[PDB]
Amino acid sequence: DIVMSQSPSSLVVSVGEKVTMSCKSSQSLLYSSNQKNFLAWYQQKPGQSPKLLIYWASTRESGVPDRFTGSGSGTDFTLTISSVKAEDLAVYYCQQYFRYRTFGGGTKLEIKSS
Amino acid sequence: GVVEHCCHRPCSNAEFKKYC
Amino acid sequence: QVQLKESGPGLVAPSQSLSITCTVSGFPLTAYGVNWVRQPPGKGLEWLGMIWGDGNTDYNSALKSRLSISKDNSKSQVFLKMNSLQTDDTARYYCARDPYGSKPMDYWGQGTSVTVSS
Amino acid sequence: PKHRCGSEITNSYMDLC
Amino acid sequence: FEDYLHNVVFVPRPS
Amino acid sequence: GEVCPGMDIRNNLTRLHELENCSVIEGHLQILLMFKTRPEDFRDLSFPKLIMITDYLLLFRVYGLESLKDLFPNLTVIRGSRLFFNYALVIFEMVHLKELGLYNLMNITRGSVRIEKNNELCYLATIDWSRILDSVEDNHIVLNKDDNEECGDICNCPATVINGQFVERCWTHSHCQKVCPTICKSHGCTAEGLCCHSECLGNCSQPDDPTKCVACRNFYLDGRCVETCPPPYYHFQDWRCVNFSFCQDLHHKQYVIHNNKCIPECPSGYTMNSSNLLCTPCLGPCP
Ligand SMILES: *[C@@H]1O[C@H](CO)[C@@H](O[C@@H]2O[C@H](CO)[C@@H](O[C@@H]3O[C@H](CO)[C@@H](O)[C@H](O[C@H]4O[C@H](CO)[C@@H](O)[C@H](O)[C@@H]4O)[C@@H]3O)[C@H](O)[C@H]2NC(C)=O)[C@H](O)[C@H]1NC(C)=O
Ligand SMILES: *[C@@H]1O[C@H](CO[C@@H]2O[C@@H](C)[C@@H](O)[C@@H](O)[C@@H]2O)[C@@H](O[C@@H]2O[C@H](CO)[C@@H](O[C@@H]3O[C@H](CO)[C@@H](O)[C@H](O)[C@@H]3O)[C@H](O)[C@H]2NC(C)=O)[C@H](O)[C@H]1NC(C)=O
Ligand SMILES: *[C@@H]1O[C@H](CO)[C@@H](O)[C@H](O)[C@H]1NC(C)=O
Ligand SMILES: *[C@@H]1O[C@H](CO)[C@@H](O)[C@H](O)[C@H]1NC(C)=O
Ligand SMILES: *[C@@H]1O[C@H](CO)[C@@H](O)[C@H](O)[C@H]1NC(C)=O
Repeated sequence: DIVMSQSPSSLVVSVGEKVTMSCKSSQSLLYSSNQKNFLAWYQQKPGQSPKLLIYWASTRESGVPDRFTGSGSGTDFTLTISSVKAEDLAVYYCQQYFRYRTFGGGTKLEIKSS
Repeated sequence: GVVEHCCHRPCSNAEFKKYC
Repeated sequence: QVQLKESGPGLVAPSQSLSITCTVSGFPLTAYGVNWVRQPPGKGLEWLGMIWGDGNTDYNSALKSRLSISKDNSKSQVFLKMNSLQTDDTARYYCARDPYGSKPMDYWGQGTSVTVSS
Repeated sequence: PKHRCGSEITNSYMDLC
Repeated sequence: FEDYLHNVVFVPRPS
Repeated sequence: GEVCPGMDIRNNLTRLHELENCSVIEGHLQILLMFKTRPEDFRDLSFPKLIMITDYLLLFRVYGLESLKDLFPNLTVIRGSRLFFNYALVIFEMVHLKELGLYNLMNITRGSVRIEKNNELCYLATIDWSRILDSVEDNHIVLNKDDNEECGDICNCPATVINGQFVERCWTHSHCQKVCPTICKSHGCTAEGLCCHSECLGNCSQPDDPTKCVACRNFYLDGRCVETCPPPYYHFQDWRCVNFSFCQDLHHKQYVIHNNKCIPECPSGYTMNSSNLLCTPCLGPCP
């Protein structure tokens, strides 16, 4: 039974800054047959359904900006936002799909304003 | 092989019929 | 034109059953899997289960006893039934397509809200 | 005994077999 | 090549 | 359709009717040694369901057969998983054969082409194998009627360069060589030019749909082309996905499981676990 865990729970940040969030897995998600990790990242903006940003640890979904970069292999994975835009205010989940599916706790990305 | 026994070396009719 | 729609009762009494139907269109259910994911109010996503193209079903280890997933390929519908509901089961229930050989959950329905109270 | 090589083998299969 | 073809074609079992 | 194992059809033509309900030949196909057949036996004979061949294709001394456009009209991909001496297609001493006519053959994934000593065979220089094979230097098409430079090759058809001539490419007198746009790669295109899905291979019935592929670029599962067989499935014959129940029936009279694949025997260094068909590291030397 695979268990995911993300960190940090929430984080505030200003526009145009770099943000990195983690996603630790209890079991290695590397597939020996094709050398790819069965991990995906999901973005859920307020009032919307989850959106597939990055699958296979690093491969971006068609129509995803290059600011989102997925790194990591095995059990430690990280999602990085190059330049945080105002529209990136959302909750980010990581989901493994090696055997069954398990979502993480999710990192709440809030944007500073005044 | 077939050419080993019937091309390089002599090969009778009954000896050749073993292949088919 | 890949679309998925949920249709739930919205209000279920405690210790009753929940029946939701995912009406899909734009892809064959014989070749794509459909997951069931719920989301409690203000909490994270929780995978309930999925059903493969051949019909095999996988369930959450914690909620395998109460969950039941079936489908009708001719009608392009996927059904979800949960037994012995509780107040903490109040959540919005999604259904998402799963191209298991290539990509994970891509197209998600807008989900249906289900409140468990009296 | 007899020597059969190349196309002569294919003809030998066609006749005997 | 032609010698290789005959050695693998005229086997007792066809397949 | 249905998937059938390797074939070796010879002598009689009644054995050839074993491909009537066959779309994918999981293996090789050898049609050879038919000396008393006539063209009258091939005019009404057709196998349109056949699409893909995993290994190679062999035609040798099939008398009366004048063209393959009616025998295999929908043959698209020859994967060449196992080759016939580095050849995925061998047309050797196919007399009476006037043309190839495989106007649907779009991609030979592995191996080369050997066409030798086939008299009466034209429509060879009008074929750009570089659009079908990646290694055309290893080809060997000699000693045919097309070698005499005096063939009645007549084809709208696309024109490419082989050596130093701008010749139109066509399989028969009424079948061009289908050449897809550069953006489609090997995925195949439709008649209008729309590229198939990135998982297709050769041709498809609808573009941008992995469930409408004629052949799969990687693996086939549940009627859809996938890039890899996900758990709990296994890669079988390096072209399709199977479950543990399938790989278990084949073992009971002897396949095994290793690296998420259903293979016939464990590799050197591993021995089979008798319980779950899984290859395990041996203790010291293995028997
Ligand atoms: C015809 O269709 C194919 C399918 O898309 C198309 O793509 C090319 O296919 C060849 C054949 O597989 C690819 O070559 C491979 O490249 C990998 C990576 O470099 C190698 O590792 C492979 O060799 C190993 O694997 C084989 C299969 O497991 C083994 O049999 C072999 O012994 C080695 O162990 C193999 O060489 C090639 O990379 C792709 N190209 C692309 C861009 O995908 C091909 O281009 C099409 N040809 C046409 C249209 O003419
Ligand atoms: C493990 O896999 C076997 C084999 O499945 C076959 O091979 C695969 C590679 C795919 O191509 C499958 O599409 C293909 O069937 C499964 O056995 C098969 O199960 C299906 C449905 O469970 C059976 O289909 C039924 O056929 C009857 C007629 O006999 C119809 O009336 C039904 O409506 C239904 O279509 C199929 O006959 C059966 N085949 C064999 C040889 O057993 C097996 O179910 C699977 N195991 C699990 C746990 O999923
Ligand atoms: C060929 O088929 C005929 C029936 O059409 C049969 O009588 C004969 O024995 C067969 N011969 C071979 C060699 O298969
Ligand atoms: C092919 O399918 C048809 C369907 O009617 C059947 O009658 C025939 O016996 C089948 N032949 C083989 C060789 O399976
Ligand atoms: C490709 O597939 C289409 C759709 O099935 C079919 O009409 C066509 O004949 C096939 N072959 C070619 C060369 O387009």
